[PDB]
Amino acid sequence: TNIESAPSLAPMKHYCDVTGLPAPYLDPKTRLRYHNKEIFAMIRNLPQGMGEQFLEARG
Amino acid sequence: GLNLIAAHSHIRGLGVDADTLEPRPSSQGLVGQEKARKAAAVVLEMIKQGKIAGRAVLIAGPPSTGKTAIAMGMAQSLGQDVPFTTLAASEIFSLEMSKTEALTQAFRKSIGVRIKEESEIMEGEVVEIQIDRSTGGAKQGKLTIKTTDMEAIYDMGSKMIDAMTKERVMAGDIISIDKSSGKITKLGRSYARSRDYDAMGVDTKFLQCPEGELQKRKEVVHTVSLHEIDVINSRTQGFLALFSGDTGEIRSEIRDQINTKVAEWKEEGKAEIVPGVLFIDEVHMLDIECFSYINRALESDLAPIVIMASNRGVSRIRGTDYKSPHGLPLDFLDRVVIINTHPYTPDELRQILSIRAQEEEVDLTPDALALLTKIGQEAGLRYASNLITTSQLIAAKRRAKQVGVEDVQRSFKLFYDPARSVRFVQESEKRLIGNDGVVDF
Ligand SMILES: Nc1ncnc2c1ncn2[C@@H]1O[C@H](COP(=O)(O)OP(=O)(O)O)[C@@H](O)[C@H]1O
Repeated sequence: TNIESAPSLAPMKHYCDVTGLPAPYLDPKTRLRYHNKEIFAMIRNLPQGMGEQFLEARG
Repeated sequence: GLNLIAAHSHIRGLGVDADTLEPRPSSQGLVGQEKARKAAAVVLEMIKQGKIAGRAVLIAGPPSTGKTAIAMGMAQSLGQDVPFTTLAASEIFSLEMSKTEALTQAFRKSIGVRIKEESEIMEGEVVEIQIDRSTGGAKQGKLTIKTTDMEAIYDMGSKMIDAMTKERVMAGDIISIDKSSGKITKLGRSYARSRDYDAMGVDTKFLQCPEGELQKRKEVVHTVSLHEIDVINSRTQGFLALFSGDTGEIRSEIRDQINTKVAEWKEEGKAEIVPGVLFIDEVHMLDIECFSYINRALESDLAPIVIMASNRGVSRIRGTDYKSPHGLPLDFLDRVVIINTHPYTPDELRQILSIRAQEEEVDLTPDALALLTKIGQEAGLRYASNLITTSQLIAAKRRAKQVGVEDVQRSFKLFYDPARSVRFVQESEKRLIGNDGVVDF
C-alpha cells in the first residue's frame, strides 16, 4: 500500500536546464547543462542565488 | 625546403583569359605561344565541363617549343580538384605485371569519385584528466577540458580510457577527439602550461587555446579514383599495394563490379564522378600493342581525357618496322586531334629568359641579356636557361653583384652548346669510339 511507485534504471538523455534545447556538456563551477556559448556566458555572469535555483527546478 | 627551382617552377597557370579565351601575351609564366594556348584553353574548358568522353589531343611540335610547359600550365590551372596524372611512357614496360594492364591502371587512376560526409570533432585544451586505475583498471574517469569560450566535464568509456593512456593525454594538450572513431591527434601544446612540461626539448612550439565552440561538425570532401577502389578490393589488406606497387593482374570482374557500383552510387545521389586528365608524356615510346588498346579505352563513358606530346617526325613505330608520322599509327591518328606549336621569335626568347632570370632572382645588365638572347637564337632555350644559373655562380666567384658580358662569355666558353659538341665529335673522330676503333695519340 502506497509503496507501488517504481524507479527506473536506464540511460537518460540529459537536456539543458537553462533553455529546453538538448545539451551535451556541463560545467565544473555550477554543474549546469548548457547548449552553446551564449548560454555559457549567461551562466558565468548570472547574479548569485539563482544558479542553485536552476538545480532546484531540476531537482 | 622541397621547393628547389626546377625547369618549370615559373608557370602559375595557363595564363589565358577565361572570359573571351584570348591568350594575353605575358601572364602567369607562359609567354609567346598564342594559337596553341588558345586551343589548350578550349580543351581545358571542355575538361571542367565533364559532358564529353575520353578524347585525345596530341601536342605535336619541335623540341624545346613549350609542350611540357603547356601541360604544366593545364596542371596548375585546375588545382587539387580534377585529378591530373602524369605518365612518361616508359613506366608502362614493367615486370610486376603485364603492359596493357599497366596502361589500364593509368586510365583508372584519373576518374575520381568525390563524396562529402560529415564528422563530429572536439577542439580544446585539456584542463585535467583523472583515471580511476586503483588492483583496478581502465574503468571510469573524468576529463575536464575547455576552449576560450566553453568548459566541460566528460565521463569516459573503457575503450576511451584505453585511448587516453594510448596517446598519453597530459594536462594542457590540445587534442582532437574524433567522436565517431576515438582517435586523438594532439594539435600541439598550450602555452599557459609551459612550466608544466619537463620532458620536452628546449626549443618547443606552443599554441593558443582553440576559439569557438567545443563540439562541431566538419563537412570533409574526399576524392579517390577508381584504381584506388580496385586496389583496395583486391586482397585482404590490399591498399598497401598501391603504396608499394606489389599489385598484380587485377581480375576484370572486380573492375566491372566497381564500374557498376559507381553508377549505382551516382543514381542514388551518394556520389559524383569527376573525369580527370591523363598526360602521356612522350607518346612515341609506345609500341603498337599499346595503341591497339588506347584505341578502345577511349570509348567507354568512364575514360579521362588524354593529352599527349610527340617530338618525332616521320619515324618508325616500335614493335613493327614501317614508318609513320609522329611515331603513331594512322588508325590511332584518326582518333587524336593535333595541336602544332612553332619556334620562338627572338623577343619572345628575350622575355622567356627574363622570366627565367626573375624566377631564380639573378640580376642582369641589358647588355648581358642581349648577348644571352643572341646565344639563345643559335643554341636553344635550355642552353641559355642553364647559362643563367652558371653565370650567377661565376659572378659569385669574383664577388660581384650583377652578371655581365665577362661572365656569360665564360659560361659560353666552358660549357659547350650541343652544336659545338656535335662539331667536336665530328672533328675528334679517331679517338672517340664510333663503332670499332680506338687510337691513342
Ligand atoms: N610559353 C613559355 N613561357 C615560358 N617558358 C617557356 C615557354 N615555352 C617554353 N618555355 C621554357 O622552355 C623550356 C622548354 O620547354 P619544354 O616544353 O620542356 O620543351 P619540350 O616541348 O621539348 O619538352 C622549358 O623549360 C620552359 O621553361
